[PDB]
Amino acid sequence: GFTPPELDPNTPSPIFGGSTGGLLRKAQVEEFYVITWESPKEQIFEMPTGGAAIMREGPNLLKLARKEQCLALGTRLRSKYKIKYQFYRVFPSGEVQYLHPKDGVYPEKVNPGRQGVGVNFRSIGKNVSPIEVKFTGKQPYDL
Amino acid sequence: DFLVHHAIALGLHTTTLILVKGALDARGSKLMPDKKDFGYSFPCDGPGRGGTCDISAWDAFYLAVFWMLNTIG
Amino acid sequence: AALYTHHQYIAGFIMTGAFAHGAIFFIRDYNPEQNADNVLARMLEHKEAIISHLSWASLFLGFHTLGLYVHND
Amino acid sequence: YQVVQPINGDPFIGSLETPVTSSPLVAWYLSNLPGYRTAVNPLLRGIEVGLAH
Amino acid sequence: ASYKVKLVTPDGTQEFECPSDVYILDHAEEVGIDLPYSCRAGSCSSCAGKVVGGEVDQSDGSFLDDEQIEAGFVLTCVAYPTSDVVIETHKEEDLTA
Amino acid sequence: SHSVKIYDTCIGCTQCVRACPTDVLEMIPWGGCKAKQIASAPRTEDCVGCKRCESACPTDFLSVRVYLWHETTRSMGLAY
Amino acid sequence: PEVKILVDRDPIKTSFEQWAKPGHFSRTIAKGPDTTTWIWNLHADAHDFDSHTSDLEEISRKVFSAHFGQLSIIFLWLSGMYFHGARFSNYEAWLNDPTHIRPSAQVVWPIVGQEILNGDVGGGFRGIQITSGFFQIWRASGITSELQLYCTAIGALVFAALMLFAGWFHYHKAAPKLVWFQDVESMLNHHLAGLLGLGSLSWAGHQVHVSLPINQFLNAGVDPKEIPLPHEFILNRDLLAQLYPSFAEGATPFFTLNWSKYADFLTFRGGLDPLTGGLWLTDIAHHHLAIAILFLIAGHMYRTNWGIGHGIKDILEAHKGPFTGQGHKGLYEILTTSWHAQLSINLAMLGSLTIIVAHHMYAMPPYPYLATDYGTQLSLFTHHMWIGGFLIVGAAAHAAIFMVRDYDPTTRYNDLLDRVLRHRDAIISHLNWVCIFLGFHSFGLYIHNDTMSALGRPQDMFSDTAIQLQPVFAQWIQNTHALAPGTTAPGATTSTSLTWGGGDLVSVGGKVALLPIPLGTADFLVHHIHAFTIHVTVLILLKGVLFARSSRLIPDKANLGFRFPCDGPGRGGTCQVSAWDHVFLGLFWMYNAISVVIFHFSWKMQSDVWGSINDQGVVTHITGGNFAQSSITINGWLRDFLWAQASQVIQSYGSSLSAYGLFFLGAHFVWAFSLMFLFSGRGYWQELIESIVWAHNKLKVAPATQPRALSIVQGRAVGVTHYLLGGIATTWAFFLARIIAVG
Amino acid sequence: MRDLKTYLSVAPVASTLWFAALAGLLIEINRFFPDALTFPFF
Amino acid sequence: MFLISWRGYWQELIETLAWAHERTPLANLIRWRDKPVALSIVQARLVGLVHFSVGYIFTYAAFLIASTSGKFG
Ligand code: CLA
Ligand code: CLA
Ligand code: CLA
Ligand code: CLA
Ligand code: CLA
Ligand SMILES: CC1=C(/C=C/C(C)=C/C=C/C(C)=C/C=C/C=C(C)/C=C/C=C(C)/C=C/C2=C(C)CCCC2(C)C)C(C)(C)CCC1
Ligand code: SF4
Ligand code: SF4
Ligand code: FES
Repeated sequence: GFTPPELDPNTPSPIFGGSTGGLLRKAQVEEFYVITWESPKEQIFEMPTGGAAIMREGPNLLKLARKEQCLALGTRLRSKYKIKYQFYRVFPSGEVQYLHPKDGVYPEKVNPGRQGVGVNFRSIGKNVSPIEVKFTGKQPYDL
Repeated sequence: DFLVHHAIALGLHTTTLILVKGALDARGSKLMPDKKDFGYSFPCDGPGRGGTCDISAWDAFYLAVFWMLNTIG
Repeated sequence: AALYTHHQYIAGFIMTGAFAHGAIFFIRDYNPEQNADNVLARMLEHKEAIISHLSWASLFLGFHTLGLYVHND
Repeated sequence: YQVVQPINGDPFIGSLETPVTSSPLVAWYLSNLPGYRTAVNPLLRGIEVGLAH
Repeated sequence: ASYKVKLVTPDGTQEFECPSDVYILDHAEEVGIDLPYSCRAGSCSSCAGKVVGGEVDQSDGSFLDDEQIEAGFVLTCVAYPTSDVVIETHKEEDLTA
Repeated sequence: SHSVKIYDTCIGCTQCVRACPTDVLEMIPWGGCKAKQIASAPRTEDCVGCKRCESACPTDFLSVRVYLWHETTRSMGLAY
Repeated sequence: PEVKILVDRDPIKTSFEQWAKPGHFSRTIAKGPDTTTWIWNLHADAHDFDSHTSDLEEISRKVFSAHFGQLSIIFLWLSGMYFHGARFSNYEAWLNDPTHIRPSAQVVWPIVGQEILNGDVGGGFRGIQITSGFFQIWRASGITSELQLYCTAIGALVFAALMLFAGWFHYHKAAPKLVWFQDVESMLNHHLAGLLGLGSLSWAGHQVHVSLPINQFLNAGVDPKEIPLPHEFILNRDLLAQLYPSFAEGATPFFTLNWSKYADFLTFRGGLDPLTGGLWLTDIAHHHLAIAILFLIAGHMYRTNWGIGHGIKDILEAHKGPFTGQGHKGLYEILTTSWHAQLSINLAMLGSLTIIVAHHMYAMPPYPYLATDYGTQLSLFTHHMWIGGFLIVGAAAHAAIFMVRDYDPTTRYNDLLDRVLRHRDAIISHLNWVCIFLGFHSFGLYIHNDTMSALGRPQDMFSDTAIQLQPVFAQWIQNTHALAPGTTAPGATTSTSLTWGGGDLVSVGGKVALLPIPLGTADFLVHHIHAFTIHVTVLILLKGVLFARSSRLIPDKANLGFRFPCDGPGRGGTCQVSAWDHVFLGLFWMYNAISVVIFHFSWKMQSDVWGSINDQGVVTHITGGNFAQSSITINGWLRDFLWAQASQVIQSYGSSLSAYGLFFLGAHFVWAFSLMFLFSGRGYWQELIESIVWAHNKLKVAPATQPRALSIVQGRAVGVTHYLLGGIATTWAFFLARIIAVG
Repeated sequence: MRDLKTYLSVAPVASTLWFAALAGLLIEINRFFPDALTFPFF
Repeated sequence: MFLISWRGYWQELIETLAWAHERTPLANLIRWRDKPVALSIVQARLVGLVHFSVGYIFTYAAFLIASTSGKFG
């Protein structure tokens, strides 16, 4: 069921000159993200944190401090260029966790192997009044 | 005295307009029909549907305190 | 002078609080079906008339009080 | 020839290497301060620091 | 007025009658050659097509690139067929790129 | 963690999914509409509370709702 | 490669088709409107040409003809000024006696009792005293009759017509194409040498033949109607030979290179004319001559068609070093394909220039009878300060627009821009620290002084008598300037100004034109306040520019566009995270900075320079040196400056200065009114308009264009514009009423 | 001409002409019957 | 300030301040324990309202008591 690709260190990363928008202490102590793509040729692309970098012909692996920054770079790579990307989340443990695209197909394309999470079978106008859930820990929408 | 008493009347009416509008619109309006399940005080409902800055009832109170200060002034 | 101003400012803050807690009630503790068609629900259901007329009264007072003051000036 | 380099050559850590940040004498000086005397008992570093302050 | 509308489609190519004041997609449903749709309000790619001949009114358009209007693409749900135009169906992704 | 809910008025347009910055939403099979699709929110622990998804919902009222809730460092979008 | 005129014939046919259609340029607008928001958008994007299309050629053609339209408007304004000076003025009476008659070139019609504004300005005339300083310009140009003013007004009218026609022509009949605009070498060659070089040479030619002799005659005391007409000075030359003997040789000195034989009317005196209180005209003529020579040579630097010259690309890409990589390589391609880059550069430079102009004009008064016309001086300084500030803020606005819309490292890559984008965080952090430090050590000194004075401890205060903070550098510099003439500028007799020193007070008609300005502790404090405010507004604007494309907060800020409300209340709340919002603040801080600057100027001038001279040489100033001791605490500003100076405007009612009192109060009102837009949000207003719409619908009187509350950005725009209008207008009324009553 | 008639009836121009006419009327009225605090005819 | 300037501006300023603190010698030896964040939206509206009203009350009380106390009549 779509064994996710395993992160391959020794994959080169784009030619960058350095920036003050890179990683910080949060990447040291809690987590950071890593995105990979494959680059038909060596080109210039705008970095989601600073200026411009040069993606190498062949595997490109970039480490960002925010998942949102990764998805932004992924969107730019995917529609301005035509490049398929995947990103992971790395903990200070040395664990990696394949993040996107979760089940091999982009989420804008329906896949028959996904379950419904957080779906309510009613229209939004049929939530109970807050008075109905007073003094119980539940929220009227979580129902 | 006449002119300033009518200034007072305007102050009272506008403050009560703000507060009553905040109270009667607390459970929801046409711009946000499901306001009641968001609580009494919240930021806004994002920039969609034209923008919903200061849509709480807390925001109505917040706006009415200015008019209260002005009228008591 | 101090006593008068003190008590008037305190009264203004108290009035604003009364209306704020009216709104908080309407959000948190109001039950529509238990209040079916009584005075509270019927207040809620013609809120547009109340708000529009409060706005008319305040517009009239403001327009004319400011206009008379500016004419005199 | 270029003077400003990424930190330790890693261009994805949020900092740079410049003259004020990383030139020989300024590195030696900063390292020779009680605060950055890592292998020294903390009490004596506190003494030196406290006396100067 | 009611100019004939031609639509290439994986089902084939059919001809239907519909007045210039109405969307091609709306009268298509009245005849019965099924087409895709979702929002029905001109703000999505679902009902996308492109044209072979003629051109449709771009007045009923929104949420489109400042080019999708003149590069060929169009929305069946929000479009008035000013002539005997020939259009494509099931054209979302080669529009989605 | 903010809480995102999807209601059955969803027409499965998928504009909201294509709008979210953090890949919280998804498209899943269904049978209640003509697209046989509906939006799911399996990863709300990454939701920043941006509510771009609500501005992309063409239904009235909305079919995708974001209720801001307890904040995390993921929820606050903090890089430090 | 070579440069030529390249045109297109009849690109757009003049027609009334699109006038009937509202927002033809915007596809969405053209169709029509569903709500009230459509009307606001129509105006907000009328002149944003680079978004109506994507063709650079069309953008630049539109820009060219819009410039023509603006020039026409300016000419119409000038002709109106000249005509009002010709017909509804007391310019001739003022010309007979300058330092008793008050200049005024506007009368009002007696409709509702407003004729009280027709005050006694002297000269058998009743009108509204003007502060434009136009009378001084006309006197310095040699204009003695109102026939000359009439001729000038009509000439400017036909020039406005010509400009309007040229605007129509260069857009609808003969519109240039892109390669014509993208030629900047020849454009610079012509603007340096042709517009500024020939312009200033032509003006020096005017002053040599018209202003010099006519002003000589006027200063000799001749009745203005007994003066020869200017053309006589050209026909009969011995008329000039009498005033200026070395007009006898007549241009043979210019070719023998015996230029010293011209030392008569081409001087290097410096200082002021003790009779008129302005600069020597024989100095201004020499100045413009030298300026002309300099610009005429300078407009020959860039290569256009004949090999000689400089390629701007070569000059740019020759400059690079070890700190900046390949700097300046690729800027020529950036500055010739994006109008916003050029616009922001030019706006920054023009604002800087306007403020330099204000300073130099207050310090070295160029026009006769200008220095002792205190109202004109104050108004000119204040007006130019405001204009400069606004332009400088617009510079930042358009730098941000460039960064968002036109910056592209894929096709147009520059190194320096990239490096600054790469260490923007260090830049902004250090600017932040400087703002904080400067704010603590300038305003904190004022707070310390206020509490030291309120605790009955004046010895502990930061003042001239307790704890001196003397600006030793400024004092040293101005003493160096005072000693300059004869020591290190041997060809000058007087120092370039009288604020430097040397004594030599100059007065005119019993009023003080100029005297040495002393710098004490209060000057130190207020100068550091100035530095602080400038640094903070620079911080806001630079932070807006550097972080316009992306940040650590929202990673794709450019996709949201240059101007937008927010991206939801996520990540904690992203209210005003856009570049446009940064410009909105900068305007607030620019207002603060310029306000403090003009207050400083006005108080210091009314306290240490202006005033009335007397028979012994005893100078009583407007305020007896109350700036040196009272300006060091905020209570002094509130009491001695605002409360004291404010009394003039409050008592204006019942006199001819009543309009200033009215504008004082009205500006207070509109300023307070702005706060309704600046403190609230559009959600409350949409919800209120909902019930108002209900009230209308109940009576079949609801409109079809659905009324919406303003956009979030529009509400901020209405709030900031009203705020600025209110504040600037109340300061305007206060200044004018005060300086016209006490001046 | 037809289009000029149209443009001259667009909202801003229609309203400026209307308000200029109204201003002229009120100005002349108060120029003939000035300083009027009441209605003194009947 | 809290009423005109909004959260986004301040949040980004705070984040660059955080960078600056983490990057400097002799002071990165000290670490905060809560990540500094700009005030909330509702929190900022509250703080601004509190400042506004406190300033209001204090300046008017000063003026009233000083102007009546000065003349004592
Ligand atoms: C001096 C500042 C000021 C002024 C004049 C107003 C005025 C007004 N406020 Mg407001 N308000 C203010 C400050 C101010 N507010 C502040 C600081 C806040 C806190 C944020 C609020 C919050 C607030 C709220 C929440 C509400 C109001 C409302 C109102 C309206 C009340 C109705 C009325 O009185 O009739 C009119 C009074 C006037 C003073 C209007 C006079 C302006 C005249 C018409 C100008 C005439 C134009 C003239 C022909 C020339 C124009 C110039 C030209 C360039 C166009 C009124 C227009 C209430 C409302 O909407 O009423 C329904 C409302 O709900 N205010
Ligand atoms: C009930 C109150 C009231 C009324 C009815 C009036 C009425 C009047 N006032 Mg008054 N005023 C009032 C109160 C009032 N005022 C108060 C309270 C004050 C104290 C602040 C004043 C102070 C005041 C002053 C100082 C003046 C007036 C003037 C006037 C008169 C003309 C105003 C004018 O013509 O504008 C301006 C008209 C023009 C500028 C004409 C221009 C025509 C248009 C705009 C031309 C546009 C076309 C152009 C070609 C476009 C360019 C395009 C280009 C590219 C081709 C008018 C009868 C003026 C006057 O008396 O005239 C001498 C005047 O000077 N008032
Ligand atoms: C000696 C030649 C010369 C002169 C005097 C000027 C003068 C001027 N240029 Mg221009 N320009 C020139 C050559 C020249 N240019 C060349 C060679 C190019 C490139 C091919 C350009 C391209 C250019 C552009 C793109 C723009 C200007 C602009 C301007 C105006 C700037 C605004 C100003 O300062 O107002 C000062 C006002 C005056 C000096 C009033 C006098 C106006 C006189 C009559 C102008 C006549 C000079 C003109 C070149 C005559 C040739 C046309 C002829 C066939 C009739 C100004 C009038 C700006 C503009 O167009 O404004 C509308 C602007 O956008 N110029
Ligand atoms: C040579 C100077 C210059 C030029 C050519 C431009 C040109 C442009 N600017 Mg700009 N700007 C400038 C200076 C300049 N600016 C300065 C000095 C500032 C600082 C304030 C700004 C700040 C600025 C901002 C913030 C923005 C622009 C924008 C724009 C673009 C669209 C403008 C527009 O159509 O809006 C329409 C014009 C109006 C709606 C006019 C508004 C009326 C004003 C606010 C009232 C003025 C009151 C008046 C003086 C007195 C009161 C009158 C009343 C009482 C009757 C356009 C290309 C906009 C853009 O998006 O760029 C792409 C944008 O948002 N500019
Ligand atoms: C750093 C903020 C700052 C700023 C923006 C200004 C700005 C200004 N000063 Mg000033 N000044 C400053 C600090 C500053 N000063 C300090 C710290 C002192 C010593 C107490 C002075 C003493 C001073 C005098 C005596 C005079 C001025 C004057 C002036 C004005 C003319 C320019 C000038 O002569 O400056 C000159 C500034 C300097 C020579 C010192 C600059 C600071 C240097 C570059 C190092 C920065 C110090 C830093 C804060 C501490 C060390 C860094 C640390 C991290 C290791 C001008 C507006 C003149 C004036 O008042 O005009 C009317 C005047 O005569 N200043
Ligand atoms: C005896 C006498 C008389 C009479 C009098 C009278 C008749 C009285 C009165 C009065 C009145 C008549 C008063 C009142 C007031 C009121 C108010 C002030 C109100 C209020 C309300 C509120 C505030 C509300 C709240 C709320 C809400 C909002 C909603 C929910 C519910 C609640 C309730 C919570 C006279 C003088 C003639 C003569 C002498 C003797
Ligand atoms: S700008 Fe308004 S709508 Fe947007 S996040 Fe802030 S309060 Fe909410
Ligand atoms: S709040 Fe933002 S991140 Fe969360 S689901 Fe909506 S658009 Fe996506
Ligand atoms: S079905 Fe969405 S635009 Fe047609």
